[PDB]
Amino acid sequence: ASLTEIEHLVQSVCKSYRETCQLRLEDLLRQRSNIFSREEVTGYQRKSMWEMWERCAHHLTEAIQYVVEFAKRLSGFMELCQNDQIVLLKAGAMEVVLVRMCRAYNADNRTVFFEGKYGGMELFRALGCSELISSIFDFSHSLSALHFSEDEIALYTALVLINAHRPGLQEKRKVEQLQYNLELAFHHHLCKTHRQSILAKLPPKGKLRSLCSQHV
Ligand SMILES: COc1ccc2c(n1)CCN(C(=O)[C@H]1C[C@@H](CC(=O)O)C1)[C@H]2C(=O)Nc1cc(F)c2c(c1)C=CC2(C)C
Repeated sequence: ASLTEIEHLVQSVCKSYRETCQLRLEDLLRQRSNIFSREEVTGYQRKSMWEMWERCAHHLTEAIQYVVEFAKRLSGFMELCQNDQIVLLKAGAMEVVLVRMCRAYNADNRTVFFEGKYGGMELFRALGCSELISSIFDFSHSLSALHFSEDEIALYTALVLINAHRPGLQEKRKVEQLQYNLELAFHHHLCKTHRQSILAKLPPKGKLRSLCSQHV
């Protein structure tokens, strides 16, 4: 792979992301002004934990399906073996969802997009786990600080998935091949866009995985 070939990979990954992002960035930002009323918030808080779990579990399952679609469209993911493809997605899909979530988070008012409008963390009071929820809001808030480009998310979340340190892989060498090219793609693009400053500020990939191991 030469350097013009790396730009095809970058473009490819950015378009796979564009297709599989579920929520359009334009739409998310326009909806920010559309925020749940105190009456509506109370409505959600009045609900059973069980109903909130079903709604949340539904919406996030859908979210995972979109990540799987993304992965399927990455160059050479489908060329991996079946066991490896599952290991990578089992370990990485939820992590990608958590990173993608920062686009739906408005740091001005500490709110997140949920069922058509923006709500604070008190929306999910019924679930009875503010530990998990504030820490999801905190993580989203810190990624908000970076003002991630769409392409930066695409490239970064591709590297979240394609990680040859996941235990269970049968073809480590094959997955390193992709990881290494994707790393070059990411680093190259950050040079092209004078955004090398963000490498020092991305969260550690240990800490991405530890907030999902606790999740479960
Ligand atoms: C990852 O990027 C994102 C970010 C937000 C959402 C999605 N994906 C998926 C779709 N989605 C929707 O609301 C759907 C649009 C559909 C049709 C409609 O009505 O427009 C309804 C969002 C969502 O699920 N919000 C959500 C869920 C959730 F579980 C939590 C939080 C927030 C914050 C704390 C927790 C409890 C973790």
